[PDB]
Amino acid sequence: PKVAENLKSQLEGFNQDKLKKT
Amino acid sequence: TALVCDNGSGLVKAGFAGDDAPRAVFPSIVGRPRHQDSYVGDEAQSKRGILTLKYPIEHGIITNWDDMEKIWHHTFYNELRVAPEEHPTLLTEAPLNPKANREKMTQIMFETFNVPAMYVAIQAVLSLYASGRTTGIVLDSGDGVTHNVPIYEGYALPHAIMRLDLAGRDLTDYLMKILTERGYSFVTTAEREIVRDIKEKLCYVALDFENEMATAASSSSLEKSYELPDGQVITIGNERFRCPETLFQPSFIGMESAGIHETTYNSIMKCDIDIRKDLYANNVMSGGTTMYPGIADRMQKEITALAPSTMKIKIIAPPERKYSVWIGGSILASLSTFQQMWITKQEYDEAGPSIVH
Ligand SMILES: Nc1ncnc2c1ncn2[C@@H]1O[C@H](COP(=O)(O)OP(=O)(O)OP(=O)(O)O)[C@@H](O)[C@H]1O
Ligand SMILES: C/C1=C/C(=O)O[C@@H]2C[C@@H](CC[C@H](C)/C=C\C=C\CC1)O[C@@](O)([C@@H]1CSC(=O)N1)C2
Ligand SMILES: [Mg+2]
Repeated sequence: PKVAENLKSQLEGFNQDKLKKT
Repeated sequence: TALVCDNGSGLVKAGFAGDDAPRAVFPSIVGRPRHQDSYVGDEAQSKRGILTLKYPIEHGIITNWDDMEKIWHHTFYNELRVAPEEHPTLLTEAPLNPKANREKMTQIMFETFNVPAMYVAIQAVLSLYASGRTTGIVLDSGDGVTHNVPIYEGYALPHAIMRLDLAGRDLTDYLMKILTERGYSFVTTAEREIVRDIKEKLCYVALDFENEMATAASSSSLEKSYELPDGQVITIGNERFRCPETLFQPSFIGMESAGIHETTYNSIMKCDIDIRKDLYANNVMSGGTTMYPGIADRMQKEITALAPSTMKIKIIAPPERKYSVWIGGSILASLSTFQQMWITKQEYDEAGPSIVH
């Protein structure tokens, strides 16, 4: 419940520029 | 580092969580010796003269498990060059995947590859996550299947999922049928690959199909040319947009199914009336078959015609949407809060494959 809430927050706030270039 | 493997009907996308793109993208095919003992992907095609080639995944569902094990083995040891027992592995599955299939994927990962942890996510949900959303409706169209998947607060709503067994390979087959009728020879699977390239390079979705037919009938403005491997140059005009029109008009290949715009609308109308505005305003397109130029504008037009007149409609079609499922999996498996959500091998040893649901 709390886990689901936090996970949603991290997904919605995620910046794809953080991802590593391949 | 966690791995992410998106097993498609046509292509396997695989790589490492936290990367911006899959390091490995290869054909989902396995070949075995026709006379008198396995190859996977491009090598299988190279040696097709001595092998029987099969796709282990049909319309997004795993159907040949022995071959699917060969695909995963190749993914781990040949493509990514990793020892699977060292890496948590996130796998993807199609919407409406039978419970038994999800259990069997779990059993093979833990018992055959000895992964330390795993998780299975629905492909369309990961595409939604890749757009930074946890609510919306995804049109995911790949090589073998097309789904409309409405998702609310992170969960796909299974009763409202729609499925069309029409996707990229059927569009290539249709283009191949049109070009054969015009007098070209495309028959073998190798030759069908030339047709697939024509389709990707030259096809588009018309905003108004009748109008576009009239244009092509009265002018050469829509014609494009393409040099075949034998040196012949083929010119196509209306074939460019008649091919993907089949997504809106499945009767073009003799299917009775409603088109992708109507399945989008019907999906939304299966959902709670109180979430429909969120779905209409968050239509995310995912998969290779959503790459055609024009497809987002056509969807906007068609859904506008079906929806209430004052409804806010938005089609989100990211440039990277050939890999949006995989990128969503890369994001999810990299997040700190997700780390407690992996099914561990210890939990599997206690409880068995049914833990995955
Ligand atoms: N630029 C393009 N235009 C039109 N079609 C495209 C384009 N690029 C790729 N495709 C098509 O997308 C399909 C592969 O897409 P994708 O990798 O999303 O499918 P998949 O995941 O293997 O299949 P599925 O999701 O159906 O199991 C192929 O049919 C290919 O011809
Ligand atoms: C660049 C590329 C794209 C792709 O998506 O290929 C996938 C996988 C491919 C495997 C069968 C072929 C012969 C063998 C080797 C292939 C590699 C081509 C890989 O079968 C597809 O072509 C099918 C058949 S025709 C079509 O529309 N889908 C989709
Ligand atoms: Mg797919």
